[PDB]
Amino acid sequence: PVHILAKKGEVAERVLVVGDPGRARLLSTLLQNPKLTNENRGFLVYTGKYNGETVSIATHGIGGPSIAIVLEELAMLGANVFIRYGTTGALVPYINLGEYIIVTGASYNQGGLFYQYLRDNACVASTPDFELTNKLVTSFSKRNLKYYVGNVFSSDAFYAEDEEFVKKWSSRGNIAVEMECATLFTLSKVKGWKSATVLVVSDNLAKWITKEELEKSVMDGAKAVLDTLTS
Amino acid sequence: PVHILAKKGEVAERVLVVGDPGRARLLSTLLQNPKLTNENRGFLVYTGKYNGETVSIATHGIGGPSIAIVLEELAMLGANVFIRYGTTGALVPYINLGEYIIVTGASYNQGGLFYQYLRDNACVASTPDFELTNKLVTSFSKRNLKYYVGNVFSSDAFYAEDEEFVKKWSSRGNIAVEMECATLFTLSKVKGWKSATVLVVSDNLAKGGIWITKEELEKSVMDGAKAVLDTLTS
Amino acid sequence: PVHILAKKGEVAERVLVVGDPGRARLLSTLLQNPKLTNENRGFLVYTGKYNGETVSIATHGIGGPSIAIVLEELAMLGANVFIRYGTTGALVPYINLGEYIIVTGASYNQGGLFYQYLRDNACVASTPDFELTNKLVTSFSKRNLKYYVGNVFSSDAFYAEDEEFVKKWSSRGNIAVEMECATLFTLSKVKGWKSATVLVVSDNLAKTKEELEKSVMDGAKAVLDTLTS
Amino acid sequence: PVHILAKKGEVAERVLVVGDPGRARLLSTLLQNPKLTNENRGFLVYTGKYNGETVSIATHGIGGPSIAIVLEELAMLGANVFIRYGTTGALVPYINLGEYIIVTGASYNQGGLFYQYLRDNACVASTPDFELTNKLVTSFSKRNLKYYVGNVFSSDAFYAEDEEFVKKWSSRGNIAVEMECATLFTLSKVKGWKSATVLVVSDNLAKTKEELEKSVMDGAKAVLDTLTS
Amino acid sequence: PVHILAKKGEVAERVLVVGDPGRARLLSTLLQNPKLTNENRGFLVYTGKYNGETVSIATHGIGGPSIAIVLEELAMLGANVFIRYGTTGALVPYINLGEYIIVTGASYNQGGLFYQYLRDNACVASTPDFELTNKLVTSFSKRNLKYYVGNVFSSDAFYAEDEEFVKKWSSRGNIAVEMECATLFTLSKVKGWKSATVLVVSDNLAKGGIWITKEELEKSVMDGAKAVLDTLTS
Amino acid sequence: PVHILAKKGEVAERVLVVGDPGRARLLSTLLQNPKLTNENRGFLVYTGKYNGETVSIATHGIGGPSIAIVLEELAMLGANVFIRYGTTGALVPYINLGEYIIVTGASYNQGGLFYQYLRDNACVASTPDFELTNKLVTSFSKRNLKYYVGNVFSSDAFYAEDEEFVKKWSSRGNIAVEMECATLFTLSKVKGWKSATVLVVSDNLAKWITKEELEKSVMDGAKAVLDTLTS
Repeated sequence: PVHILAKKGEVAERVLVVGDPGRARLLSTLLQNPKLTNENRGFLVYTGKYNGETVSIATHGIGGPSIAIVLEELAMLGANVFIRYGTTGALVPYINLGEYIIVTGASYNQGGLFYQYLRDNACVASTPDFELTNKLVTSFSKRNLKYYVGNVFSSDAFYAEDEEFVKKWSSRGNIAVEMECATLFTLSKVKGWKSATVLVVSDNLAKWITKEELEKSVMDGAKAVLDTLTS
Repeated sequence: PVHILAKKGEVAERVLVVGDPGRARLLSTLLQNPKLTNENRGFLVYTGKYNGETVSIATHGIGGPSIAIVLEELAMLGANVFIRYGTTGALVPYINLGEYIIVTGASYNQGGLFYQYLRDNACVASTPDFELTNKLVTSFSKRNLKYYVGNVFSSDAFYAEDEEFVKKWSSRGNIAVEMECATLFTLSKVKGWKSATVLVVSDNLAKGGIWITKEELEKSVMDGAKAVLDTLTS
Repeated sequence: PVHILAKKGEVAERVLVVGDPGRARLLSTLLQNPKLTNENRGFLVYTGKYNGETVSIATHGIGGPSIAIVLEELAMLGANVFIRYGTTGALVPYINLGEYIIVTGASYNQGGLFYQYLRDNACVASTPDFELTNKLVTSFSKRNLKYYVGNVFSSDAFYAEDEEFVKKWSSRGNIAVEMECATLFTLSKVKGWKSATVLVVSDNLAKTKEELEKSVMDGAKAVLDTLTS
Repeated sequence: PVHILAKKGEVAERVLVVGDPGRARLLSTLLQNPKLTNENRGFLVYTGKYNGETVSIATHGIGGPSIAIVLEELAMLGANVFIRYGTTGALVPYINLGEYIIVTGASYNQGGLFYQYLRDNACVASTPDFELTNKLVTSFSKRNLKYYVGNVFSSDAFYAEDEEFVKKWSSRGNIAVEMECATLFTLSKVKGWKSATVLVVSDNLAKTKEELEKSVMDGAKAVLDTLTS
Repeated sequence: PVHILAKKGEVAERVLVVGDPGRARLLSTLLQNPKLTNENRGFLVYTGKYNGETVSIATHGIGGPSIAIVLEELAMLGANVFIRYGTTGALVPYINLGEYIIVTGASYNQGGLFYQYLRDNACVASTPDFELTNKLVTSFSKRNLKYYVGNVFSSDAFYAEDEEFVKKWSSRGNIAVEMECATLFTLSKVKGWKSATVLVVSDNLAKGGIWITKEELEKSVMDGAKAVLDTLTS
Repeated sequence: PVHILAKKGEVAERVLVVGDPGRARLLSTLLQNPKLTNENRGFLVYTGKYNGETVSIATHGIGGPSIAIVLEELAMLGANVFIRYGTTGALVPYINLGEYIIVTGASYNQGGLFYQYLRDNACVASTPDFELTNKLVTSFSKRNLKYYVGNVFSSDAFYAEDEEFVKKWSSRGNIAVEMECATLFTLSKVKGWKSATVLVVSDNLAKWITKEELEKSVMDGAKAVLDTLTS
């Protein structure tokens, strides 16, 4: 590896990946005896225990290219189970802020990364591991957390303009929008890794919350994700 | 509806769709008082009772263009829950004939039908209804049937040649190949229908030697059908 | 062949293909001593004689994927000449219902089937066999049938929406729309089969049952003449 | 028109188009009282009579972009019937140098010109006018000229490398390769022009100057007959 | 070489390529002892002296397919430095007729010629030789000629209709439109040739009212030509 | 903005963007009175003076999606001149480690980000600002720095496998490989920003160096870039 400078044995098999470095650190406090195993290029990687199991919490930055690089290196260091945990903008009105979304599939625009990996333009099903996603569902319900199940659209251009964004993607079976799921799912399915994703709705593009309520929402969801990784 | 000619209220909200009209007829015998509600253009459709619940079994033919037409007209006639039941060929050497595959997504080569519907080449997630697929899983394990869970590649060219067919598709997360799932899944997400699929392994491209007998297969078809009908009428 | 379970030699070298099983059975009435050589998966195939030639009438269902499968297996059974006969919707106001359209080429949207067969996205000329199409012209000319010669658009999504459908495809040199010609022609070109197509206009997207019936039947006779021409 | 500076009415309604300026001048010798109606940018255009009809002979240079520009402006000048006459390389071993190929369709690779005109990537049927191609058949038949009927591949890169060129395009139903047919046909279909094409085989990619010359000239006479048919 | 029929050593290493054969002839008069080295298929090629240095002026016709053929045969005959000189239409309202545009890159709709050469649809950087373009800049400012520097869109369809043509291409960093630069630039990078381009604004699509006189333009053509020839022979 | 939390007036018009947060900080010492104006999501943004001018040094992370987001927000805060400064792998043998590459164009694979921004698949010329790139050249030469001028290929999948990588991209006019230039150039040309790029060769895929020599190389190049931004 060349971005994640941790050494083999400092990265657990089970990994909770987040886009923000500040969140990884913040969430590292939910672990027993948290240890910073990397900080190169800003990709903070924490390792510790939870429910008598070794778990890592890594940063993947923003975008397909970035997370693809982080997954590849975490895997080279032993990781083979990934659960992305982030925030997202909902594409449907009936979903409120602070509630969660367990991802079942990712729509995406063809090209770049996908072309380079898939070697052609075929639309390979971009889905998470079935077992692991069901385990996520069981966890969130066990903790009485309000969650919705559906596909998301993984966008590459946050600021690109599209006058029909919400209608287009919502009418295409997508209930929210983020940026890494398509790369995570497809890359996982190719490399043989088990992956899933849970998102915190921080905005509704089709229809508010305090910073406290949100972090509380992020915290509750994290315990559910961490439970699943060690279940 | 110009292909399926059924009157008002002949098609049920829940529908088991198969490609073979013969299988549709054969499976209609598991229902109570099965009545033929359409036979136009060869698309046999039966409506009957199962566990005291009303369901329909319809023929969709082969290929996306065909199943799209059948699904669109069926929904027009009142259907909104579809469970495709058909045959497939495994792409992994660890799956035996007669066993079942519960579809979790569908890969596909874009263009054709998708372009006309999506108005562009975006790769929209082609997945089945999450809940419904779980019901099928519960149903199949409750009837102690051996099944695997994963994605399938929906081919449009049965006889097209590809020297790397198996390694390509199985390395892309697909454990089997069939021809209708991508269209069913994607079309469903757009129109708002609840769909899912269960396939019976009739061949294995990762081992083209083993084989199944007429009765062994048909027995394997009947078994799965009951599980599927339990789900549709649960 | 896993779909068309006809015996080898039980399928004529010359075949008239139609999308609906009902029509294949109805048109078999035009053969001498018609025999059902297959009924698997609803794909009815009848084999008999017309004039001094053995001829088959096969069903291909709806859609490129369906007709490709049928074409492939009929060939493995000895078929090398195919003439598709079906219904279609005109894209121009000057063609009346019941009139015929002799197909000269097919427009299509880049697709999986073409990609799987062609291996890339080239726009290969999707045309019928030149001689066969001219013989059809001669045949429909002899029986004094009103026909128009032109290209059609092979749609893959019957119910897909497009507010400019008629204008877009008619200004692109297409006078009608159906669903199997592009697959037929192109596959035929790559495989070496001689193929052609004549359609009966059952609708005009720009503008009686006996009206059609007789139209269908008369057309079939004209086609069978050509097949045994 | 900024390229073909011919006066309106100085271009016949029927036009024979060739890629090389030398040939257009050489074939004008076949017209009655030939007049040079344009020579701008090297695009020589001659107008005269053949039989009882006014006919023009225009140059289009090499490549889709070039012939589209010429076709567009000739039309703005009154042309609606175009017959391209050029050289070509066979993709099959059974066609001899000097023999002719009457074009039935053109295969092409998705491109800018097609995209700019069609507005999307659909594979629109790129074929000649059915009647015009049959008249050419009749004409080359009367003058007893050996011709073959089929599709060609319109390449955009003469020197682009492809170790499987011959096999790829010949197994896709193409018996020859040239560079302007696809543009001609498709543009003609969208614009409403009647177009056709006959090529003289000057090379075989699978297998005397007077040999060709006479071949060229004889072909031109056959084409002019058709143009004034 | 089947299009350009010149003997051994008739084409010079440095070459000024124009699309119009007439302009090629007209510009050959600025050379010393200009000799016609080819006229086959209308592609006039002249070889002569400028500032005691040997250069050639060749015709390439209209469009990428055409210029590709001419460039490939010329290089075969010994050429390896190309400077295209032609006309263009501005896409910005601040550029007047008779002024010049020194090309820094070329936009294009993929497919056709590019696919056959690149073997796929990657968008390879279509740029001119950096050094050579700077020489042209020095040359033009040294002759006090008004010029702008930027990218151009290489169209394959002169008469294709587009209701948003100008705003689309000018909003994408293109200050003009022509038909050959993309092919020249991209082909050059692949074969290893040194290329560049200078265009004379003969029209402005952001203001289709103003206009230039025959002599005013030809004078503007001759002026730029000298600057270009200084560069090729420097 | 939502990623770069700096306030309007804390981001200069002139900006030196780098992929690594640690480099931005390291390079901030070349400024007069450096001030950290943002650290949200790990995108460190420093502002200070150089040659009597206000300059910012920002982090853009890895990948088109990431840098596109950072440019968009820096611009919303006043930035309109960007010079990317990073490391790269050379595609040609004659270039040695530690030497520099002034970028004149970026090749890229179609799709994603480009499709979303350009609204179609056209290959828009992805080039830097002509003036600014020449000024970069003048700077590097004024400091006797060994540099090469050419196009680079902006890859989206660092770990994607391609057996013909080097031959393919080198024979296509590219002398090096990185990941952000195509997005930077094209996005700049559309938004009206003036951009350029200079790269440090840290590897040669077609044919070594110490960490000291490299940082020394990174430092020398930075002074040249900073000179250009204030020239």
